[PDB]
Amino acid sequence: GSHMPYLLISTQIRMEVGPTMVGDEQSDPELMQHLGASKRRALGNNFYEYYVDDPPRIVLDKLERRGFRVLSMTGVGQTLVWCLHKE
Amino acid sequence: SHMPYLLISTQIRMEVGPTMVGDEQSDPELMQHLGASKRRALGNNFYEYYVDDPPRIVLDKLERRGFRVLSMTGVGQTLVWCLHKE
Amino acid sequence: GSHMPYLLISTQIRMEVGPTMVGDEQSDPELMQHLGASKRRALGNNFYEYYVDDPPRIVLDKLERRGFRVLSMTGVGQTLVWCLHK
Amino acid sequence: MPYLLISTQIRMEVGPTMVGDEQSDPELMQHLGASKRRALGNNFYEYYVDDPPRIVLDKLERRGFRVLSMTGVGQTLVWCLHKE
Amino acid sequence: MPYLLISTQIRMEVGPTMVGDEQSDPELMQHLGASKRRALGNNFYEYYVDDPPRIVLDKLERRGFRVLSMTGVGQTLVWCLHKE
Amino acid sequence: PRSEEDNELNLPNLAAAYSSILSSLGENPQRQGLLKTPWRAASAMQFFTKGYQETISDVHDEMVIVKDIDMFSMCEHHLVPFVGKVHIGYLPNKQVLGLSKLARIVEIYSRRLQVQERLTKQIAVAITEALRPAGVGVVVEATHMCMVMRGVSKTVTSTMLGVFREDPKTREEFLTLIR
Amino acid sequence: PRSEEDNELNLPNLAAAYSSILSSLGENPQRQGLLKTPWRAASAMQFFTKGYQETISDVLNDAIFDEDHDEMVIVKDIDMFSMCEHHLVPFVGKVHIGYLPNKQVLGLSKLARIVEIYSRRLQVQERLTKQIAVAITEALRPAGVGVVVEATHMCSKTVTSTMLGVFREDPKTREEFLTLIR
Amino acid sequence: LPNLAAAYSSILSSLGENPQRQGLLKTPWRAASAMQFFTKGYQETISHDEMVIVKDIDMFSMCEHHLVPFVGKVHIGYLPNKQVLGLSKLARIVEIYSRRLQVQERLTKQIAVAITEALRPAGVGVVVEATHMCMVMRGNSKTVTSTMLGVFREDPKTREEFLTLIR
Amino acid sequence: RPRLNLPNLAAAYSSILSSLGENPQRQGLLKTPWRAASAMQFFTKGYQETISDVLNDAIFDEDHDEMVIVKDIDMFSMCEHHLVPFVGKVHIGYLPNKQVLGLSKLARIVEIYSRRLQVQERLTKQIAVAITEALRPAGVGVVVEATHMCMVNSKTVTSTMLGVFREDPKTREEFLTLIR
Amino acid sequence: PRSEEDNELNLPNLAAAYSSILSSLGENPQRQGLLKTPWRAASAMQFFTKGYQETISDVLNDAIFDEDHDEMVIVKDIDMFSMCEHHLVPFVGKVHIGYLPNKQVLGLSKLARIVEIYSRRLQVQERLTKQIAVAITEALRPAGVGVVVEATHMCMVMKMNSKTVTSTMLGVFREDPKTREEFLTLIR
Amino acid sequence: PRSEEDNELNLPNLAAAYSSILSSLGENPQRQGLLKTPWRAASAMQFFTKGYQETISDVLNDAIFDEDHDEMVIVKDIDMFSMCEHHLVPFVGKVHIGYLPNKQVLGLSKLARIVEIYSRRLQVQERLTKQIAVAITEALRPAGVGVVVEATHMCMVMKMNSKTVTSTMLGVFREDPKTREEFLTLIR
Amino acid sequence: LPNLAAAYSSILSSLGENPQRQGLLKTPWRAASAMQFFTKGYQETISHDEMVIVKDIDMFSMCEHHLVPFVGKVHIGYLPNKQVLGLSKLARIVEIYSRRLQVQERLTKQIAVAITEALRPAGVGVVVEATHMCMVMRGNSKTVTSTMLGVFREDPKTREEFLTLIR
Amino acid sequence: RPRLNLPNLAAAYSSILSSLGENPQRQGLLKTPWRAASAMQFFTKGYQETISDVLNDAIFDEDHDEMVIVKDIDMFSMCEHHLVPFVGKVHIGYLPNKQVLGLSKLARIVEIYSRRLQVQERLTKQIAVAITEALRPAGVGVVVEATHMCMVNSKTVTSTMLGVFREDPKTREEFLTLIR
Ligand SMILES: Nc1nc2nc(SCc3ccc(F)cc3)[nH]c2c(=O)[nH]1
Ligand SMILES: Nc1nc2nc(SCc3ccc(F)cc3)[nH]c2c(=O)[nH]1
Ligand SMILES: Nc1nc2nc(SCc3ccc(F)cc3)[nH]c2c(=O)[nH]1
Ligand SMILES: Nc1nc2nc(SCc3ccc(F)cc3)[nH]c2c(=O)[nH]1
Ligand SMILES: Nc1nc2nc(SCc3ccc(F)cc3)[nH]c2c(=O)[nH]1
Ligand SMILES: Nc1nc2nc(SCc3ccc(F)cc3)[nH]c2c(=O)[nH]1
Ligand SMILES: Nc1nc2nc(SCc3ccc(F)cc3)[nH]c2c(=O)[nH]1
Ligand SMILES: Nc1nc2nc(SCc3ccc(F)cc3)[nH]c2c(=O)[nH]1
Ligand code: NA
Ligand code: NA
Ligand code: NA
Ligand code: NA
Ligand code: NA
Ligand SMILES: [Zn+2]
Ligand SMILES: [Zn+2]
Ligand SMILES: [Zn+2]
Ligand SMILES: [Zn+2]
Ligand SMILES: [Zn+2]
Ligand SMILES: [Zn+2]
Ligand SMILES: [Zn+2]
Ligand SMILES: [Zn+2]
Repeated sequence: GSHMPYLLISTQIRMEVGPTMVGDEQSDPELMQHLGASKRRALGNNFYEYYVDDPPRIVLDKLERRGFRVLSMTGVGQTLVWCLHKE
Repeated sequence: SHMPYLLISTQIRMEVGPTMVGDEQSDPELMQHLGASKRRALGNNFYEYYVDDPPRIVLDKLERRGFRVLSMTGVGQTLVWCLHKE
Repeated sequence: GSHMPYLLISTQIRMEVGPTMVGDEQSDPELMQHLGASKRRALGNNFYEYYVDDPPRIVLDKLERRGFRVLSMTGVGQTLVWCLHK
Repeated sequence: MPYLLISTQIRMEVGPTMVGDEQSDPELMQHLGASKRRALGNNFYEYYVDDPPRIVLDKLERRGFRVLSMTGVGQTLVWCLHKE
Repeated sequence: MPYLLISTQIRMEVGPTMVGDEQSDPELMQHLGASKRRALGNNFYEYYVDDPPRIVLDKLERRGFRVLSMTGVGQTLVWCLHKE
Repeated sequence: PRSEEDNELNLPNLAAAYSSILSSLGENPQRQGLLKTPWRAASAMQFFTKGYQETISDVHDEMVIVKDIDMFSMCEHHLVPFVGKVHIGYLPNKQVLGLSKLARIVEIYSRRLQVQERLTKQIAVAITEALRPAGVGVVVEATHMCMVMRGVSKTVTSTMLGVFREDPKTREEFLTLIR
Repeated sequence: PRSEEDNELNLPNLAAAYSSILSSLGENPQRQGLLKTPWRAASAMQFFTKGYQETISDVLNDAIFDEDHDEMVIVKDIDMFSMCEHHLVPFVGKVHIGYLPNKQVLGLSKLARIVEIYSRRLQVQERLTKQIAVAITEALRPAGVGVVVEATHMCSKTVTSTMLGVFREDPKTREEFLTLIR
Repeated sequence: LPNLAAAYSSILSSLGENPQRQGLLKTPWRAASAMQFFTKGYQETISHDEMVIVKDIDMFSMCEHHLVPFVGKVHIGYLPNKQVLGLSKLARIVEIYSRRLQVQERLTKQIAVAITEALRPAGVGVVVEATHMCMVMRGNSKTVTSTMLGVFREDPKTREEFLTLIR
Repeated sequence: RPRLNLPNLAAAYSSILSSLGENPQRQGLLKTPWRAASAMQFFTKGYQETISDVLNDAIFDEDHDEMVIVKDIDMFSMCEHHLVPFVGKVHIGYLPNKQVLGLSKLARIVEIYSRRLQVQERLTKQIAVAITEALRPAGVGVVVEATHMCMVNSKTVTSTMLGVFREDPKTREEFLTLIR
Repeated sequence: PRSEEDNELNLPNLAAAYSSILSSLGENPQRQGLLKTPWRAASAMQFFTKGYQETISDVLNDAIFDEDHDEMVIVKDIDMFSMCEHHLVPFVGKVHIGYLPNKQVLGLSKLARIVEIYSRRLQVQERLTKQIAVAITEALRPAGVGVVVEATHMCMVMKMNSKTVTSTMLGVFREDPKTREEFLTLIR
Repeated sequence: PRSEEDNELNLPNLAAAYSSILSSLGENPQRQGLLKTPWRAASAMQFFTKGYQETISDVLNDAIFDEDHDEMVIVKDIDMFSMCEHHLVPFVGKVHIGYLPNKQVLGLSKLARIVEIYSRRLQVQERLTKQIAVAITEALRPAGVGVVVEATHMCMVMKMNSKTVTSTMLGVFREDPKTREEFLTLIR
Repeated sequence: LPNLAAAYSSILSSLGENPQRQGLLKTPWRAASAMQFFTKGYQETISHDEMVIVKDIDMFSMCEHHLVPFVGKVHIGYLPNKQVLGLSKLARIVEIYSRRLQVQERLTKQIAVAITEALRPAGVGVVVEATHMCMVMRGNSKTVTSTMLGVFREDPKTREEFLTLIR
Repeated sequence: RPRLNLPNLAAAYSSILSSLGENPQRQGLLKTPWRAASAMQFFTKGYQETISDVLNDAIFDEDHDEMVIVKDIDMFSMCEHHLVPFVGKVHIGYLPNKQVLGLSKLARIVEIYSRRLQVQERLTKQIAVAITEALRPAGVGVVVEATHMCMVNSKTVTSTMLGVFREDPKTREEFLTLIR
């Protein structure tokens, strides 16, 4: 199907508030720029991430306008993760 | 669609409320329709919308507003539902 | 769509054995009676619940015959929860 | 009997996989190569196989079952299947 | 072989991603660039890649797989895929 | 707030009530050891409630804890002391509190006629409002004299807010570190 | 001694004084938490000074036993709650009592009853320590008595110690008592 | 006070630190006020038949050789002759002498001498237990000093009683 | 650049002795200006070192998949607000990736930052950041427990949890149990 | 492995080096207290490194028992004496071992014998911890193993109060929070 | 006394002897962990014996204070690290010192400096205990001195729980039962 | 009994000791009777909604590999379904299995299995802590064995509760 | 004369296994006759040594006027009445005249007498007599604390005080305080 069909986003609970993690080092830079995301290597991590201040509901609506749909949502530890897909 | 996604939640036990139905930027008309109240709980640096109803009742109300459950998950002691205008 | 479209059921692990929680105080009494459920307020709870002795697989098959389908299943703590829709 | 519940503890790459309760279809249990046992500390019988869950899932697909949901609860991975 | 299970520990942005057990399809494992190992403390072999799960998911989509479910179990994120 | 003028003005009324108590108990307020008691008991009770003279307005990604803060308070039901320790923890957002300032928060609320539950809440609420942090934890451990001078024990009250309530790792860390 | 009639009669006067104190402190005696406080504080202060309603003779009823034992008898860690006569704030702790009988022993609980009648009064720790030792010495005429009070004053720990008879004179006796009360 | 703040500002510069950074701007004044409070004892003047002991009296003093604190506890015992001292006054005696530039030995003696002269008792015992930062911040050791006067010195029973009861 | 001044320090301490109302000429106070100056230099000898100097012969390439902890490291620091000591202990834990640090070098890290005019929060962060940057480990835990003499019984505990020490409940629980 | 013949052959070379050290330190090797020191120090250093004389194979001869035991087995407070390989000064403490068997259990004393073979060498605590865990994992193929070493290093004390704790968690001791918590509670 | 020049001169001879020991034990002196060991062990052994570089005279420079103090002075829990002269293995523990002055007192830190000069040598606990007591007696001429050393000998542990306590009681600490009892109570 | 005494008399001779000296004359019989008492368990047969725990149950057993005692404590916990077991019967179960030639692992399992089969509870927890002379008299170590069944195995809250409450 | 017999011991232990009603052929009991025999030989290896062997390189002529104590010496003995262990600790003290004993040799003295079929009273006396005869000191103190397995919480304490440890109250008090 599409180039780069899957997307993983996350937030720590509480879900009503950000930050929302929206990407890894190899994420599409144009989509990251569209979401207003910033790239950082948080202290203690050996990898870069893209994040936004927005709560996940706002990011989900933006991704819908980019052709993404939520396939699955899960909890892991204190993290809420959404798996999205674009045709 | 306008504002297609919705997140709602409740703590265990699922048979009883409150059910969290929104954040500060939630649609005020939908919050009013659900009979929700806005509050900043002590210890939180954000406002939330909640109802006294258990989640089964909120889910039925959201179905009549055109929403469909896409996913349900547990995180800590919280049950979360992700809904989409379907 | 239908009157009371959503249903939440649960069991504690192990999933092979009951009880299975099948309702809250505002649950459809006819569906609760059909499942052979009993209403109780467990000590320590400030709410009534409907439960059956059956493991969840048996309740799921009964709900299928009532027009319900599983939309989602999740774990929260030691609880397995199923979200069904008619 | 449209619904089926199966499970495994972490790690998912290795069995046993729990495939049934006392009231499970004996022919499906026999087809999966399952054995019935009451593990020490349990007051119920279960059916299990040595296979990891991926192998059980492929076998259930050939019997007309489809995965509706998969979830974690404690250290257990559970799959809910429906006969299509 | 319609079903596939993959996993990663938190953080999801970084690998390794577990992509198979001893009985996994060797051609699919080779296609993903996976290596086989028996990690110390384990009594089973596993296939893994250095890639984060988002990259493995895109590769599996090009092999005809689709995510049916995603779940968390302890610190592990698991995806259940089906060849559809 | 209560002023030092209010204290001077009410000191003779307090001493008169304590002199009345000495005579109602069957004691002799004229004996050597009890002569200055009405004024010593009145000054002591004013000192034990000096927190009414203060207002809260007048007074990094890591968990900050100040543990074993000595606490002396007065039972409002029986007017007998309850004494112990306060352990405070918080995870700051953008502002931190001076280490001595939280002992000053424990002081303003504890030096009053109290119930341990209200005291614990007041400390947590004051820190939460002053700093708006990610979370706060307040644990008070005390011996109540109205329970010990009658047959029986320690009372422990615990307020967990924000991430101290929501995150099991955060709450466990705070409870381990305060031992 | 103070009677239960004196207590009933003086309870309203005590409650009135405690109501006056709540008002003089700047507090609101009408709030939920202080409504019953004049009566609760008055009843508590009567209970704390209940030692005035009993005499040493009442305590000694069925307390003496004629025995030929020849051994040191100790009752240690007796909980003690007294009231400071200077500030009307409690001083609390423990009393350790030892004695070497001559021809009479006391019932073990009666040693605690002696700590009770003197400590449940407006006191100074030194007088309390002496009163306990004097009461035991006079009730039994023993070869020796040791009384150690350890207390925290709500107004550092205060320890007072009375050593009489062979507890004062014999180094072996005093050392034995002090080791055994650990 | 300004002379003390000027010396602390000089120390801040001599150590290689920037006395203009946010965290150090008010340090010359705070250190000067702290050192005045630690030496507030220079502002004050000293003007039954049972063993009386007040143990675990908290003590904070300043080493006169290194100007680093020494902290710990004081245990006081006495056998009165005619007059007894109010419990709070024993701690006030501890306070006047400890809040000065001291050596633990002089501090211990000053407390014992003050009690002996105020009461003329049959005996006095003073034990100070302290941790010296001048020894710890250099490289677990504690200093214990003990003054035994009158019957506390002469009578083995009396001295043993005091030492057992202060534990 | 990292850290002559001894007579300037002694002169300031002699001035302090006089300003307090004490006679600097008495036997016990005669050598005090020099002893206090040498003590204050030793308490701030962390300004003479760099993290690079500490890391000489400190790194070892090893395949160790285990939690490494050095607990009860004595710590002596100076409050930057009042110039009075704050003393206690540091407990450090880390989960290595491909490099381990010499056990004594963890204490040397505590030494460089604590021997300065400090605030406990900054000190805790500096130790964790130095370990993280020297080894790039899967995670770090730093807990400092101290008594502040400016406050004159209460203890301050600061805790930094990074990487897997922050994210994994099992890892954080293991570290906190093992440091007791 | 090192043999008793290698020990006899190298004992005079060890004693000669220790005699040289006594002289190089400024001491008098002829005084009463130092007279036999070259030989006593050499024999002591051979004993401290006696682990090089053993193999994991001989330590595990008839140490294995086939049993159907589903329970956590722990041997805690095993005294441990090792030698720092960087400074040649001892590091001493305790080892706590836990494991969840499947088809085989090890004789309780054999777990201590494993601690002995690896600790009686020139070591670093991290390597010692790993070697014990690897030996147990390979000898039994259990569901999980936990190894915790707590030690005082004389090259760090000669600061003085500091202890080094190393911890290896494998299999279910790594994966299951309940298993790891159970082991850590039971060893304390 | 030993000088820093003697140390520089003997450091290569010490490193050569430690390199020889590494080879004689059956170890590989070329492996990563043993590479610098000859130099680290040599510098460590020089530091452990740094007491030979000092004299009691320089340790007591302006340590004496003429004072009229009639009280027992104790410094307890002084950390002590020494080296066994028979086996070249450490013995470690604590020293507790007490004294009753007459015309002179010693600076509290100087008592620890006395423990340092004698313990940082090849020793036997009995000699170390005596040397500390003799140094205090000679420096102050007090009414009495007490010295108690408590230590764990690594050549006895490598049984494991055993501690050695040595105690010197001089002057009034020997003669007066009240003085000796007071010191022994106050050090515990 | 005489066969046991004959073997103990043989052991006394094989050790290099004189079985005719005063202190050893009755030893073959005393050792034989002691070994019979230590193995008296071979003479016996096994035939609410709150956590119930009986902790610190004294335990004395015999190592089957070395014939030297292993001694310690047993801590038992269970969550009943319908029937509860009398407090003294839990110690009687401990007694039947411990008074035999054992290995701590088998002993732990036998106790847990006996409780599980007698009550069919929601869960059982059995922890044995013991000192083995076969390890101590050779060269501080303790052996801890732990069986967790039912909800004690599955539920982290239940297992944590039991382990905290047995301290 | 001080202490072939291993097969005779193994045969007796095999006989015991059978006489108890146990099957000697089960997996856990197969090597037991030999393991029990080797254990009982090790528990009685004190019969293989003489006090003269222990005193080799043990005496040192020294002018030490001090009390020397070795406390918490682990002790494992065998009851001669029931052949069940009695275990505990030994605390030894002495005041030398002109000779001191190597600290480890005091433990070796405990080892020779305790590794035999014993009664705690005889064991205590043998240790004190050996020290007295080897050094001729001004005094000796020997305290043995043990748990007897034949009794199956109660502890037995035996104490020998000789010379100045018996006569001088200051000496005895000093020893008893220092062994705690
Ligand atoms: N030591 C320690 N440090 C910690 N820092 C945190 S940040 C949590 C957080 C807060 C706000 C937010 F938006 C996202 C995440 N949590 C900690 C903890 O539990 N312990
Ligand atoms: N346990 C114990 N029993 C005791 N019986 C006595 S008889 C009085 C007596 C008379 C004269 C004398 F010189 C010493 C004691 N004194 C005892 C004691 O001190 N302890
Ligand atoms: N508790 C306690 N009370 C005590 N009262 C005394 S009066 C002794 C006395 C001794 C000598 C002298 F010239 C005059 C008076 N001594 C006591 C004691 O040692 N302990
Ligand atoms: N003892 C101990 N050892 C441990 N090693 C680890 S590796 C974590 C990890 C590494 C890579 C990855 F992909 C996922 C998780 N975690 C441990 C722990 O919590 N305790
Ligand atoms: N005491 C104790 N015994 C244990 N046995 C196991 S088997 C792994 C396993 C298998 C099945 C199951 F349902 C849960 C755990 N795990 C244990 C543990 O964590 N503690
Ligand atoms: N604390 C303490 N101080 C002490 N000062 C001395 S002077 C010797 C002496 C002189 C005169 C006298 F009457 C008794 C003792 N001995 C002391 C002691 O044993 N303890
Ligand atoms: N004190 C205490 N009482 C408790 N009662 C329970 S019933 C749980 C249960 C869990 C799973 C299941 F399938 C059926 C019943 N659990 C308890 C506990 O953990 N602690
Ligand atoms: N530490 C300590 N050292 C001691 N040295 C001795 S010599 C006794 C003696 C020797 C010769 C003599 F003529 C009279 C008394 N006794 C001591 C003691 O009790 N403690
Ligand atoms: Na969030
Ligand atoms: Na709810
Ligand atoms: Na269930
Ligand atoms: Na599995
Ligand atoms: Na990952
Ligand atoms: Zn009350
Ligand atoms: Zn008072
Ligand atoms: Zn100093
Ligand atoms: Zn400060
Ligand atoms: Zn080293
Ligand atoms: Zn030695
Ligand atoms: Zn054995
Ligand atoms: Zn016996």
